[PDB]
Amino acid sequence: LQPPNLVTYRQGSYWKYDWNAGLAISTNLADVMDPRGLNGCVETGRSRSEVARDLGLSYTRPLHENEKKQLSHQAVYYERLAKFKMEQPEAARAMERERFVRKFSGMFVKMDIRSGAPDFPSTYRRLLGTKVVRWASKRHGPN
Amino acid sequence: ERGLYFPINHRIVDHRIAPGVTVEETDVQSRYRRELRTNFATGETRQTIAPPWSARERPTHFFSLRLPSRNSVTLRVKEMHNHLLFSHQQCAPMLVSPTKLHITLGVMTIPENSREELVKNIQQSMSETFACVQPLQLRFRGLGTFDFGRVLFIRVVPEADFGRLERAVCDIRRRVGGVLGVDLKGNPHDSYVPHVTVAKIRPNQRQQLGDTIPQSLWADYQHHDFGDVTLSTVDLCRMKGSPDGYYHTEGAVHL
Amino acid sequence: FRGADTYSVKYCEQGRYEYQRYLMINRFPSEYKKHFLSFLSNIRMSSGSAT
Amino acid sequence: IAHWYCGHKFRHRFMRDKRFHPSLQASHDARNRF
Amino acid sequence: NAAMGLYGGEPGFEKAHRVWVDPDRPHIKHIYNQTALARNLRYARYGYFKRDMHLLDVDKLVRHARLLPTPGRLLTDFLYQRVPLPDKSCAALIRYQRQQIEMLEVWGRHASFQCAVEMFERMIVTNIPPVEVGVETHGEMVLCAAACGKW
Amino acid sequence: GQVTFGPRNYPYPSSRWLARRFQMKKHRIIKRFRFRRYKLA
Amino acid sequence: TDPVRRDPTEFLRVLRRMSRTTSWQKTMLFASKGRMVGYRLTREHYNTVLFSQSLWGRALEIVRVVRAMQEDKVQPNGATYYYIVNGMGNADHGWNYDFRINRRLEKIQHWRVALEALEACEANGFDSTDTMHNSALITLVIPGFNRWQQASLLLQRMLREDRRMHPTMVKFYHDCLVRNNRPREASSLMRLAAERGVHGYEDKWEADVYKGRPLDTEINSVFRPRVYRQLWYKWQHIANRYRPTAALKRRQLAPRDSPTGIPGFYR
Amino acid sequence: GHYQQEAFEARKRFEESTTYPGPIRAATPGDTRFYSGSLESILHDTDRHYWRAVTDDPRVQHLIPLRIRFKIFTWVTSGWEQRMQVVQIMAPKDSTIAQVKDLVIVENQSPYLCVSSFHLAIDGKELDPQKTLGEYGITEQSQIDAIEQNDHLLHRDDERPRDWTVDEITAEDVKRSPYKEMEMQPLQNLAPRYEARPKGYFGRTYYSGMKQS
Amino acid sequence: PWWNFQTEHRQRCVLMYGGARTKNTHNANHRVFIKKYKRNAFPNRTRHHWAVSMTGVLSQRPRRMPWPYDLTSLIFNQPRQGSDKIGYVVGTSMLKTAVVATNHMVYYPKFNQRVSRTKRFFAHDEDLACVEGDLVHIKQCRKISKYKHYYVFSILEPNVEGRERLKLGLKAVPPPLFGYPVSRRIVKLNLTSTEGTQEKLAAAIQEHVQDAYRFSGPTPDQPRNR
RNA sequence: UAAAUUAUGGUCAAUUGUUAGUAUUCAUAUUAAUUUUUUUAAAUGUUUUAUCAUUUUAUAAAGGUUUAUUUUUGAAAGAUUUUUUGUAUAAAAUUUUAGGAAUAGUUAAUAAUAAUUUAUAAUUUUGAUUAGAUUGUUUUGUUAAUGCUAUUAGAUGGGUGUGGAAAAAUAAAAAAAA
Ligand SMILES: [Mg+2]
Ligand SMILES: [Mg+2]
Repeated sequence: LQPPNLVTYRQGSYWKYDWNAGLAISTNLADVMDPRGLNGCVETGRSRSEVARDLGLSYTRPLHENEKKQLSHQAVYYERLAKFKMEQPEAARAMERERFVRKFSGMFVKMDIRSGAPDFPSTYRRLLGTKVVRWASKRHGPN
Repeated sequence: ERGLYFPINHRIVDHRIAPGVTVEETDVQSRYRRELRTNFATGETRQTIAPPWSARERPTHFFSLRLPSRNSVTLRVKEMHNHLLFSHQQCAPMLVSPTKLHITLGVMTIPENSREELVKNIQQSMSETFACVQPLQLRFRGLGTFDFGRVLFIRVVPEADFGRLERAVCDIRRRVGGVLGVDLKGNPHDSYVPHVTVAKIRPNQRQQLGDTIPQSLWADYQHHDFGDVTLSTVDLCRMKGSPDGYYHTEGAVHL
Repeated sequence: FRGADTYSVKYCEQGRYEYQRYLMINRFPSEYKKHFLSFLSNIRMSSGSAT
Repeated sequence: IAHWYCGHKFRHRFMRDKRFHPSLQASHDARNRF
Repeated sequence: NAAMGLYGGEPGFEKAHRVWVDPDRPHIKHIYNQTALARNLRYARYGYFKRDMHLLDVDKLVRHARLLPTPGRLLTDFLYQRVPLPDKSCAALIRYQRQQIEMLEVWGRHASFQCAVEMFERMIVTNIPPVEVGVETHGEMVLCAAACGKW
Repeated sequence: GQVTFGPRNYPYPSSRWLARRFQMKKHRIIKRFRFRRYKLA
Repeated sequence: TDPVRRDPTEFLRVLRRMSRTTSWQKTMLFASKGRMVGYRLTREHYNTVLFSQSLWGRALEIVRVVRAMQEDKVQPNGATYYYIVNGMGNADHGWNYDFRINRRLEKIQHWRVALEALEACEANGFDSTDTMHNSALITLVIPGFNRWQQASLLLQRMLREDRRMHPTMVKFYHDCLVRNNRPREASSLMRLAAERGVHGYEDKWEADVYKGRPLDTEINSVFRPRVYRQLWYKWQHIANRYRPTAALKRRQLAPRDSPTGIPGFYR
Repeated sequence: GHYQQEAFEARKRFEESTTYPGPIRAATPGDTRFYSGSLESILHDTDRHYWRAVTDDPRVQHLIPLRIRFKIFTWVTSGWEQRMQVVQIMAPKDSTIAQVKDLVIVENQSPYLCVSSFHLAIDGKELDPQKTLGEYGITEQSQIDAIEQNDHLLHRDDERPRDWTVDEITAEDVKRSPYKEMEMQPLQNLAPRYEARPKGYFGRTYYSGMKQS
Repeated sequence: PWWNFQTEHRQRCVLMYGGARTKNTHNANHRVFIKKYKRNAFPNRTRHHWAVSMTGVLSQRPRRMPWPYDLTSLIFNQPRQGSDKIGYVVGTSMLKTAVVATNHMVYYPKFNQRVSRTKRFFAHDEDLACVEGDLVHIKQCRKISKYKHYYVFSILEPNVEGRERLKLGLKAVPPPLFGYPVSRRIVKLNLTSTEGTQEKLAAAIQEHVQDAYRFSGPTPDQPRNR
């Protein structure tokens, strides 16, 4: 039951067969897992993860090695930084000076709409050819 | 130049300050990401909130799912302890003994003056509520923190028999704290989250072992798989393990 | 001919505001909180000294 | 049908329109039409 | 298209030149593809490789191909095209026969082992073109015999 | 070109007279290409 | 391949046509493939390739083809040195959006290549025109890196050789001097330019203020070779040769719903 | 004013109350991370992004946002001006002044603020680094500042940073820490752009809390 | 007076009695396309513009319009257009994300029928619950990244098979064996041995130089004679 | 699986070209528009003030964008006064070319990190990215009509970043502190 092709699979048509066959949603969810923490509160708007953390549950899928390594590396960040800043303030202060002057010496230090645009090349395309040269493609993501 | 001029992660506005003093009067400078780190990342699990009156007196007894020493979780945590000791030798006092592992389902404080009549009712209620439930199977994986990192426990993800376990523990709370007056740390209408404590900092050990367990100790094992364990017994026990070298036996039901 | 005689006589028999049905307009919880706070502030006071 | 749109002959315009036909729209059953 | 040509229009510089991929060490993801004008699945089967049978890896062809014929007729085709067969080529043929030996049952592989020994007899009587029956080929044949249980 | 230019419901694939004008073009194209191929060879 | 296209004279003529009317990529790829498969490349082929490489002003391709010539053991003439020094001088460079157009120039070190090419062209017995020296000085001084001592030595050599000075290299050297804070050298350059009569610096003459003392992202501009906007220049002068400051735009040379002819107006 | 005292009294009586089975964890929800508007706005621990019409039970705050006010000599084009910066730390309920100092020096994230040893003081009174916030009665509304080692003589021009407007900066001075960040040489792009205000921005006199006209 | 004839127009300053005063934009203009490129040398490499191309986003013919009457709007009372979307999660390779394929609907009045167009979205999820195959519901929220403005609200269908495969350690879904074509020209499998690698390279380079020679154009009928 | 009626109700759908064996909407009509008989400029000094200054005066055409243009009440309206309450940069859908293939300071996590972190990254044959064309979702013309055929003016990078908001370098049918 390997997916036929990546082009069709990306658009979510491989799993669309279950939808088309009438077996779209039939699993008896309560038996396989607790359904109390698999939904979201409409009144508050908090997501399923928020509901799970409020109820003390954790619906975490089995993880490969790379994601666990990423999680550990991101978790160790504050512990490393707290001791590094105390032990070796020289390099930390040098980096802080560099960032402090970099914020002055940059592009659009003011947080206007132009700088606030999350996707600058996609939003401003008419100046992407003759005014700017930094970007070569007008879009880089799905949107 | 590396990415967006104003990253989304840095567009933080603080509403704890007065509205008109941040623009001109002063500028607040702090790292706001640490407090917004999610409970999933930081390992915090929302434990049942205890009322102030019940949060003062220390607990006396607790329900647990008694397990044989051969069970898979015991040797998984044994290997975890071996790795922790090999990496750092200073966390041994924080780490608990492998033979003192139980799956807690509830904690309560029975006064010693009138304990004799209450324990009989508790054990008969446990027997009458477990005369029908078949032995449970629970898959243990993940790490969590209680009491602001004071207690380190193995998470219990939802799985088969977990719904039956939570229904049974709700029924137990109703039949123990509801009809007869016993000080449950949580609420009778609330459900206690099962867990097995792998590490814990005692209040007497708080003097020299810091204020919380650093996350780097269990960061690599935060999502480790400890496997599936079958439980077929329940025990109401007391915090006395040193004399007999094992869990104190106060009440037992062979589920 | 756009005259009134072209329009139906039944247009004149209806009561006031009976043409409008019931609407179910729901918003985000954040928008609900914002609107509730704004309306509460307006009820408490709508202008400096002309309220 | 404007003569400048697509080719000089009208069948050019009709073939150009046929690529936007809802019944023949690109999907799993009909893909890589061009 | 940035490396070759600026915008296009100049003939011969629109489509990327022919790309050759090693299936054992693929330099692309999802080598096979489905497109109206880029159907390459049919160009990765037996029959297209007869043009370059004088210089190819028979072991790799056995490892990854489509509608591959029987090993006996494959050897017959090689002999009829008069391509010299080195030691690794003979070993590849013998292991291609052994991977059918293994698929066949333990008690039902006698006929296939007889086919293998007939193939070895033909190989040793090949004469021209020069067929290199080497130590690796003998090892592959002994492995096939061990799989068949004919000690 | 369109060899089968016969009218609607024509009981034959094409027209004999119409087919000759296409056969002549095909023959001329093939002949000139073959002659050029031979010259460049 | 048929013998008509296999004939190397056809290879030479098609390579020359490709160099006359295509981009650098076409010529470089075709020449490299031809050298790989038969088609013994000669000094004429190498000069034709270097023509397009210099026209497009690229340094990595020029050093690659120079290494290829060294491997093939072909003795070049002065045209090769002229082409390589002109390509070095015409190499693109620009500070756009706090981002340099070419980050490879610092690693390539095209200034040393230009200097050694000029020295070899002089030493081997070939003529040395003003353009090669001006291009070498342009390579020495650009907004990218500061190399003013060697540029001053080259300018002294030009002064004693009575060679002409180009306004582009004069402007680049002046900007480099004022950026390195050498107003004395900037004043000397201004005096030299005013005396010569360069179009840009005909009027600009200043008195000497250092009369009693003896000797001892920044820039935001974009520079590309002529070929990039030659079509724009040609059409601008064809349309309006009587109003040079007109900003030739759309609909001036093509009606609505019709191509303007030039693909990639204003890059 | 009234809010703090009434909240304290309510918390006191809530603690004193003994007939309470405890709040329902499922019934009491937490704050959500997803909401409308493209701004991540943090509120108090008792405020929610969603509309919560019911007043929840009071809780003891385990994380006080201590806000420490540092002096900062920003460089305006007219001259050096001394202004105020706020560093916010999240300290536990029983954090000693030693760990408070550790938190402020680890979360200052400014090159100039933590240049030398300093002592925390409130309304001009120094804080003993041995006792915790419980002894001082420090709440989230307490105003805490810091006094450095050399802020008692900042009135001297030698201690004050030397601007190029009035003071001469030497070749050895341009290699120092702040004067390297500042650039006396006007670059073509002018990389170190700073806040500028006119000399007559405040009139003939400087900024003051009283009237001098 | 649009309803009046050309000769009946006594004046054009105002509408005397009533109606619609509309500008008479001249549609019959006879726009002309000017051919500025050779037939086989159009600068673009994929799409060729050889005639007047119709311009418009919604005014083009045949008419195409959004259709807010679909499954998502039938199920949900969306506060904003497209606030909530139901789709299958396809692709879980970025941490704390879940790529969902949700299909909207476009209506063609001319044919009086609708078709569904599939669009992909990046949905943020915590605790990594979204596994390949889950039928999820997502909603709009605050901007999270450059291309993340949706978040999962509930997992309607859990992918039990994917979760069990992950527990066993295998991937949630086997990778497809067919992907995007890297180039238009077919990709031929290379099977040459080490000795024949150089010969195969020579053949490939000869083919490439022949393709480059194709740039020259048609070969002349008369061979070049000097 | 029954008829209707206490009788036209709830307000107008209507097609016109004298051909030429037959097949197929294709020469000549009508309406709308362009075209000849000469219809048809976009004005030059804005103003006040505490004087070598300060205060008031914010979207015209220039640059070619089809997964795209989105934001404030800090000025003003604005009021006994002080004081106070709130925001907002994000989205979703519709997106052109006769002969159709790869695109890129790049995705996500982390943070007021990383020109040098971690990761099996992201875009695209459900037609992407460059290129050509055209100022985007209330405008017309034709017809009885699901169609076909039109429409406009204006958001083209920063670089001491003034201002509430850059829209800030000639261009009025805007009365601008008596
Ligand atoms: Mg025409
Ligand atoms: Mg364009």
